[PDB]
Amino acid sequence: TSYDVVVVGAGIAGLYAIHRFRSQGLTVRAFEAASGVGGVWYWNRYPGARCDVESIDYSYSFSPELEQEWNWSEKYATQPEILAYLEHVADRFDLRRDIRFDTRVTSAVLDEEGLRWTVRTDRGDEVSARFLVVAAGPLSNANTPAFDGLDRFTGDIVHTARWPHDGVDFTGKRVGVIGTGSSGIQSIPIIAEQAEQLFVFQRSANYSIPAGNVPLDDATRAEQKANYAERRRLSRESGGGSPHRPHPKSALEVSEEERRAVYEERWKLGGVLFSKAFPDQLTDPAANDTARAFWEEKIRAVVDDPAVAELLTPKDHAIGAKRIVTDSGYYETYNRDNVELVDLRSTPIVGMDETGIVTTGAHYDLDMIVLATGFDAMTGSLDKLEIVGRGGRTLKETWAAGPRTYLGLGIDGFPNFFNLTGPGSPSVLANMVLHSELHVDWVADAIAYLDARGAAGIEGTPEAVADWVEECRNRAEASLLNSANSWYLGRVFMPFLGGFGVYREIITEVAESGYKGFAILEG
Ligand SMILES: Cc1cc2nc3c(=O)[nH]c(=O)nc-3n(C[C@H](O)[C@H](O)[C@H](O)COP(=O)(O)OP(=O)(O)OC[C@H]3O[C@@H](n4cnc5c(N)ncnc54)[C@H](O)[C@@H]3O)c2cc1C
Ligand SMILES: NC(=O)c1ccc[n+]([C@@H]2O[C@H](COP(=O)([O-])OP(=O)(O)OC[C@H]3O[C@@H](n4cnc5c(N)ncnc54)[C@H](OP(=O)(O)O)[C@@H]3O)[C@@H](O)[C@H]2O)c1
Repeated sequence: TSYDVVVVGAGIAGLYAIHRFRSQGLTVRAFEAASGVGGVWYWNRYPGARCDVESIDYSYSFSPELEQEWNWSEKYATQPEILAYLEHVADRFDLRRDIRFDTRVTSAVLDEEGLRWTVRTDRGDEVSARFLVVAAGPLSNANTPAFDGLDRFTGDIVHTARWPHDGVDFTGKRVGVIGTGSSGIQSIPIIAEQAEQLFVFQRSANYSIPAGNVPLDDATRAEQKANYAERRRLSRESGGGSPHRPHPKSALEVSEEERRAVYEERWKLGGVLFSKAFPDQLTDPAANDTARAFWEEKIRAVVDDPAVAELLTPKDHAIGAKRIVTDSGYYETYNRDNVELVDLRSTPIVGMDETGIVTTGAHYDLDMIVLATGFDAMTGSLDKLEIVGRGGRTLKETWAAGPRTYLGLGIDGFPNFFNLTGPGSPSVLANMVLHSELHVDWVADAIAYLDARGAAGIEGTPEAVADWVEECRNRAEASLLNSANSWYLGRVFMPFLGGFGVYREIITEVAESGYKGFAILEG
């Protein structure tokens, strides 16, 4: 019941963690709440669930064999394909034997003298670890909003977070969807394909850009696969972990014709990359406005009814402030005869009854209600974890006035503890597979550094975290991501905004210099 490393989570990050640590001779125990590997790709399985970043980028690079061997069927893989990929990865590297599934980590307590972590679970596991590595992911489900009389409704209630494995038939059914974030946006067009009638209950419109999905052919695949190494080098040095860069010139320093041409290009590629089309797009409000206009025109042209197009248009929000969603035929869905967009600002939901949804304005008879829930704060999974460090001081207490980290990898009072791809790191702002590889590699090197020195532990110094907190604050203040009610907030803007390449370089040089800003512990 003791191991070198305990890993929390078996999604992209935990799976690579198991592989990397084991390869270096460390014994590893992983714990996963879900019944299988995959993380978000295991449990978030509503129809239309799909990644934001091209699959060739949003995939592992640690294995040349896997890169050559695996064939992505399209530009943006759906979750069943990403799940299949991750299951294949766990097969190839024999990861499952070190994972205990259906097992939720509840507490981790530092033994200050021994420099070890006692990790406890809801299934009665109690294990001892030199290093505790939390790979619990950036996205956890929001609580189902309290609707009165929900318990009274007699039709089916389906949650996008807990989608039935064997699916749900919408044929013949009157369906209501509450929620227009990414879960609602991705499932809506698919729901509308087989539903008798679909009502979308929208409170706040969000920005969405087409995926523009193409099935990747043979001659395309082999040519991208032939140039994979170079694509990875460009990705690892870039702002967002993909082989793309913003325009050389600024948005306002270019002509109106050329501005449309750059925007038109990035619309085709589609996704998150549209947000970073010009260098100052997320920096300067006026440059942002030009992207908002381009977006509004595109949507006005796709949606037949002018008033619906207006209703689908987000009001006084910077485009790309909140993360832009990626869709497959979402706005085209509203041209159908069998879909209605309900403005909840006009007529809010006041409850449900036996037969459907009650708004202030009208009652809606429904056979099925789909709760397209959103995702909790970036720290949501960590907040379900009781982590007791030096002095019996909890992580939740340390983070009360905001997350405090050095590089996202060190916290004073929490030695030999590593939170992956969370606050103080680029996190959701970068390609997370590559980001996971970066963090897992960094942790492994740090462990190797300590083992070579005969040292017991490593810990963020108070001075270094304070410098980093302010460094994060400084990069954040110029950004339109630091919006009044931004999800990246907790006040403290949580992710590192400098860029992924910049951050890689910062943490690599820290390591190379004998871990400045960390204390090496003999313990
Ligand atoms: C529709 C959608 C599309 C996305 N597209 C992209 C994209 O294109 N690019 C991108 O970079 N990111 C994308 N993301 C973000 C995605 O969340 C991350 O890429 C991904 O989750 C990183 O994997 P992870 O292993 O860090 O975390 P996760 O996938 O969340 O895995 C963490 C695992 O830890 C488990 N866990 C948590 N707490 C505990 C505990 N206490 N005990 C035991 N187990 C625990 C969870 O059950 C989960 O299985 C997308 C997310 C969604 C929902
Ligand atoms: N690829 C990625 O990395 C990725 C993917 C998804 C999300 N994210 C991140 O996570 C954050 C949140 O994403 P999200 O899509 O979960 O949040 P979201 O965009 O707010 O989606 C939730 C939806 O449900 C609606 N809703 C919630 N409670 C309601 C109620 N009581 N009545 C009616 N409607 C209600 C919300 O409306 P209101 O807006 O009016 O509350 C919203 O439309 C984003 O900012 C993004 O940074 C990242």
